[PDB]
Amino acid sequence: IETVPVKLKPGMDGPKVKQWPLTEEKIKALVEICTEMEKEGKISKIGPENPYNTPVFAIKKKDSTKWRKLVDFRELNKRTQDPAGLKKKKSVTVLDVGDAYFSVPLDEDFRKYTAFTIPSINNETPGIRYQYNVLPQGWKGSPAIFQSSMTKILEPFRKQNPDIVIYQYVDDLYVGSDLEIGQHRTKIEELRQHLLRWGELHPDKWTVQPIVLPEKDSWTVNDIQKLVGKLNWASQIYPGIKVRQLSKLLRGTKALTEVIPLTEEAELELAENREILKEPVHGVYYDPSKDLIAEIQKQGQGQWTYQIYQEPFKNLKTGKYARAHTNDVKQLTEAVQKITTESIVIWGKTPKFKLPIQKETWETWWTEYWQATWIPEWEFVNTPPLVKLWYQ
Amino acid sequence: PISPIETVPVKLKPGMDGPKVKQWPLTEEKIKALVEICTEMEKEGKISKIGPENPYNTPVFAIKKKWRKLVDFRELNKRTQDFWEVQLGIPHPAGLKKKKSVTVLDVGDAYFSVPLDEDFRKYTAFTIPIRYQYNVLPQGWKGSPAIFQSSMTKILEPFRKQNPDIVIYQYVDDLYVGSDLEIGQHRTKIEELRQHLLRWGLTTPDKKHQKEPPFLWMGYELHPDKWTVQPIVLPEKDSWTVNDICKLVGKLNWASQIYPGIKVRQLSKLLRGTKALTEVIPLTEEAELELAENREILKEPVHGVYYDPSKDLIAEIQKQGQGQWTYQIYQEPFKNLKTGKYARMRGAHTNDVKQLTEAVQKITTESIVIWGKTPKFKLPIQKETWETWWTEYWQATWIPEWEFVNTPPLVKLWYQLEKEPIVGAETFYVDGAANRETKLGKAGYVTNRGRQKVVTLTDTTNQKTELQAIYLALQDSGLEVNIVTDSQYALGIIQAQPDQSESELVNQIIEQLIKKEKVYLAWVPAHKGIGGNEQVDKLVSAGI
DNA sequence: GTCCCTGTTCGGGCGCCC
DNA sequence: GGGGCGCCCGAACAGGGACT
Ligand SMILES: Nc1nc(=O)n([C@@H]2CS[C@H](COP(=O)(O)OP(=O)(O)OP(=O)(O)O)O2)cc1F
Ligand SMILES: [Mg+2]
Repeated sequence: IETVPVKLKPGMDGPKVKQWPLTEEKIKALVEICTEMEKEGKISKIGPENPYNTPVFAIKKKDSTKWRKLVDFRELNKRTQDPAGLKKKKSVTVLDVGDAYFSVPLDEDFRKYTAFTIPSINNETPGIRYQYNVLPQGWKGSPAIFQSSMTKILEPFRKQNPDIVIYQYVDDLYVGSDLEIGQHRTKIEELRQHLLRWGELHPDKWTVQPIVLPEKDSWTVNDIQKLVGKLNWASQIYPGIKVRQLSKLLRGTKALTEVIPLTEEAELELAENREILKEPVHGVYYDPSKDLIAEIQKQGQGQWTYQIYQEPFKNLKTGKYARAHTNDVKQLTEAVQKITTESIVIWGKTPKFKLPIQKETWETWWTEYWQATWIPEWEFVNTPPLVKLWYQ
Repeated sequence: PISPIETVPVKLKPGMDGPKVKQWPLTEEKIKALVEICTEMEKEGKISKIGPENPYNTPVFAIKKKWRKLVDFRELNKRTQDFWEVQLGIPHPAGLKKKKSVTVLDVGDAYFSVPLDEDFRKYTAFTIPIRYQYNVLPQGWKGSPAIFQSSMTKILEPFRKQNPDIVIYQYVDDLYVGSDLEIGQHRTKIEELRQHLLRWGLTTPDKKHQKEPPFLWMGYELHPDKWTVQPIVLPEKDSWTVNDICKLVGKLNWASQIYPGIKVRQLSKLLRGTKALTEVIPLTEEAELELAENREILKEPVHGVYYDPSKDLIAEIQKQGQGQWTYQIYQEPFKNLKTGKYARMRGAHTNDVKQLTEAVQKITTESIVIWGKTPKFKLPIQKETWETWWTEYWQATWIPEWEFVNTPPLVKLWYQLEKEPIVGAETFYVDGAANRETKLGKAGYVTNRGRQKVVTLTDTTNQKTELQAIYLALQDSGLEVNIVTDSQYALGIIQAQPDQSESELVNQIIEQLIKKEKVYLAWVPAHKGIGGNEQVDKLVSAGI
């Protein structure tokens, strides 16, 4: 085999991202995996004269005593030059075809940008640095360069099983069928066998979370005040929402716990608004040259709400994620893995997340709960407590 | 002597060229030491005499340790390529395990034993007032540390492979070597390590070969069952300057790793207005008092222990007021592995539950660096205070495994906003407006019982008037109050339950909230003619 | 757009190690 | 003169809300 040249986008350096502290577990696993990869020629030791760096860690998959190395290539990916039926299937299995990539060499003059560093416990030693000689798992370029080789492999299986949808996303193969679960699994095993000789999701059970208005036999000034603020916000998403009649009940300067009987108008306006919320959002077109943005709100009691959009108030999807000794960060981490999965399946792209958590909290613990082979972009926000009421 | 290791290839930054800089005048005490050093180096191949075919030059000088030769490559360092530093942190004694046998070796003339890339030697040209260049790593170049540290690691890698159960802590040219052998057999391994280094050109002078406890290492003294910091001494000036307090801040911080209780808030608050290092500063009573407290805890004798991987790590946190926190980490009670402080103020407004959650995060990260695992925590906060906070709070927040410790001052939430509006509590509709032009404002309220107040403010901001109005409603209400606001800004601050703030005004608001039996704060959208948010809007906007 | 207020980064100084 | 980590501080952004 001979390599494919690869460039960065013009006016861009390679990544220079500092390695973060790893646990003893993860370091032991990384050192194991790396020495073997260095035997098999997939990575080489390098020096400090290579100025590039990219974080590494490792995840303990399932219960299995098998670790998976995971390189955070988000930066490098940002800097690397540049299947509708799948969401319908009864079952989707996700396969990890990452190691296939190690069979293709990698443009020599590019290898230096794939540098990473293994830390030691208590800084017994300086870091050990490696760079890749082959297509690295997690890199944007790896499925690209390997596509033609991936197609050649799959093409016969696709022929023999035309009802089956196979989608690839970096290290991942999504395999969808309408088979009952036993024959599905048997087919997956069949596709695995086919893959060997070269070298559980349920999409149409994905519900959306509608905005919904409370029902009450008596309304206080407070109740109505909450209602009108909520409607007034929602009207930014559903311009047919109307608040005029209801608001007119709050003329005067009244006690919060004073009871207000609703007029005929106000009941009608409330009835309309109830219906308008049913009617699906209009005029939202997925734009693949724009970021997918995800917001998550903590609702409490293991309840999480999310929306995916690209323009403010123009939601592509809105959802809920539900689950004593609950672990918020775990839950959040699991929520963003779930949302990312949906987002890949529906649009083949990974959303930028707005996380309702302090940076240090998140960065302290999220690798403890991560099970995906990809990592989405994210940023940290201070949720104005208004919006957590809006998706109540 | 000179390592036969491969040189590390190194470049200038694109489109740049070597330094051309005049050697500044130098005392003869130094010139004598220079040529003494240079005649030997030149004899040994480490520096070569150059001619006039070398355009470049860089100033050199010396300081006493014997003498250390230095080169002010600040200009070369600017033109050189970037390096990824391989030194990720500083080994700490509390992460060492008990070893049967221990050695500490220093490597002799370390840098000068590692060859410098040939194609790069020319740029290192320097002139004694005689012209030379470097054939080995120079002290002052920014590439020398990483190239040394990396070369050292290549050199130790075979020995480490062959001897996986000998532990070598490698800090620049410093080696701590620990084994579970008897001293006889340990010493045989040491010798094997020294001949290994000598094969690669690195000598280990017996002069710096420590064979008996207490070992001197990284600023500590290592005894077989305990460790201590090397003596710390604080200045005793009467007049203090910026640069003096910094020396005191820094030294206290360093002490805080093993001396429990250290605090540096007030001392630090001093260094705020300053624009230059020379300024002297009045040691405020708050600060002068702190000094003595610290100064007192230093007099007592103190030591950490080593790490037993087969027991648990325990971190125990204590609160010290003014956003100051101290901790101790141990496996067995009153036998500290180490200690620390946390004192960072994050946010304009915060409470003690957040700060405690930040101390936990810090300690967790630090523990992962040193021991590679998370400790179990012991915290001055009720399991039920925590759950209240975790419930109501809108952010994901979490604390790893922990038990309560009733060692006051206990961490507590100082007030709680009601979830439902209060019956028999007067309803205040507050609001503020400000003029961006004149900076003039108004804050006021209107209440369901007919009360109405408007206060005019000067030199204010919109957000401020909005907080002023809330404060005003708190001031003129009974022990139970409903307040309706249209400010996300104000609602956002108060709903997160701060007990401390950078803002005097928010502090005053906080004090009111604690006085009250019941507060219910509610939000409405502005300019939507909600009554009587609508009625108080007219009032505070008039003339504004 | 502008001001305001809040957050983050990143470069000062000092400590400590080599 | 160099590299590392730590601590504190203030400068320069980057956001989102409220306003003419
Ligand atoms: N202030 C320092 N600047 C440095 O560049 N170094 C570097 C990093 S470690 C290396 C030590 O060099 P040397 O071995 O000649 O130092 P040394 O005289 O302390 O040790 P030795 O007497 O040669 O065994 O110098 C050390 C310093 F303390
Ligand atoms: Mg030495």
